[PDB]
Amino acid sequence: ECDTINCERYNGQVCGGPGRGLCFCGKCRCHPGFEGSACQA
Repeated sequence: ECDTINCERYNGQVCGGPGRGLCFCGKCRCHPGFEGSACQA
């Protein structure tokens, strides 16, 4: 909705689950200490 991009799913959720990282306007605002394919690791 904000950009020509959309939540990056790491497995079965989206962005390594919001608990670790949230997907957003063409991005994903994760917390310090996360990476993975999105924000799971």
